[PDB]
Amino acid sequence: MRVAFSAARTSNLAPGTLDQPIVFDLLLNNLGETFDLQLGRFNCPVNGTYVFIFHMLKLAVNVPLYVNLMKNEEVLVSAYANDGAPDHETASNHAILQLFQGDQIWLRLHRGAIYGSSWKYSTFSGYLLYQD
Amino acid sequence: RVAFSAARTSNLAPGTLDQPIVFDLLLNNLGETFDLQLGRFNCPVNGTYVFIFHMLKLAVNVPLYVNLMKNEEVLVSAYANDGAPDHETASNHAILQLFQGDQIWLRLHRGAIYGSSWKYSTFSGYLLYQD
Amino acid sequence: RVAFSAARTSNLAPGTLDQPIVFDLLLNNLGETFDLQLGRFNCPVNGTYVFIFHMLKLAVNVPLYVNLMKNEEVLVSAYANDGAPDHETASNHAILQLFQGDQIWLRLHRGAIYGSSWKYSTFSGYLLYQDL
Ligand SMILES: [Ca+2]
Ligand SMILES: [Ca+2]
Repeated sequence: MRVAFSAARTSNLAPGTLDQPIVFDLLLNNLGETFDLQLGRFNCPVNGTYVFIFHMLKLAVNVPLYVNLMKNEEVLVSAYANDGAPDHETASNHAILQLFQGDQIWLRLHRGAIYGSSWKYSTFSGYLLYQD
Repeated sequence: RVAFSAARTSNLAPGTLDQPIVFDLLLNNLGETFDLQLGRFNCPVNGTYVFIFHMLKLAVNVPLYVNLMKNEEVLVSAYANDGAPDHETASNHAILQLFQGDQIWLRLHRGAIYGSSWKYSTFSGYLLYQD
Repeated sequence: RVAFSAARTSNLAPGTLDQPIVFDLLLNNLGETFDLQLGRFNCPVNGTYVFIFHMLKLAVNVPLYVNLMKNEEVLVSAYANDGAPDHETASNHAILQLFQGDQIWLRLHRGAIYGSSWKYSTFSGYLLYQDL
């Protein structure tokens, strides 16, 4: 197939509660129309091997940033960022995994808050490497 | 078939804002689309492309700001700073539909970049899907 | 078709400099390249390969230095340090032409790597273009 998305935050995301989905407000790309910006979720259209990458810039405040890459309800990989000045800092990670159709991939803001601007520091992408 | 991977092996500390990040070592250039002296990727065919970069800043108390550029537009950005002062890494990625002739490059908005033979500061891109 | 994704779920604080980063779980191993106990990717066919890694350091004031190695050579490197001390992330990537039999692996030059069930410390690679 052909599946690829790239989303960014152009405004701050500061959730009321812990463990909320990171939703996005700008698509850089949505080849295959698999990503929903308003839920921040990737909906796997076909069984195959997929790559995901994300970079999240934290607010310059004295709260650490914890981000999980989620597969449905499971933690796949996580990222951490914190600076005590306080300064902005970047939580990043990646994953390559076999998915089944209907699987949902998303970013969970476990703790902290994420910076957004037109310069788009905070990003989330994925694509299909191998079908099957 | 398109893929490049470039590295900085000596420091880049321009003095002024908004300079192009030029590279002095190619780890890869399948398709010969990257100009080292220019630090520019020249899109050879319409398609979906992936880019990734990691920039290590100098151990100085001036923040590092880097933009991934599409032609003259800022696409995604990265920030890094530590007040100790210590080295720190500005990184991001993007997946984009490009048209032939489009140019992708890194802009050093502010700050300075560390370069050595161990190659901390890198920039790569490749063709995901043709058309 | 080749792709692997590995993570560390327990800490790695070797003792000696320049030790191989070994992993304890594969998130994927399409093509059954890469062995867990050595932490090495065994190139199965001539071609172009992409590698990416994220290493979270222990919160100690010893800097983390990581090398991506091709056989016995340093390809690209990552650095992370925070003087608080706080956890921090060493990350990099590379795209390179390989020959079959070439070995790709991560070297812990200095420092220590954090591992937990949340998987902050990861290493993946996949085949971009096979050489026919
Ligand atoms: Ca950092
Ligand atoms: Ca810091």
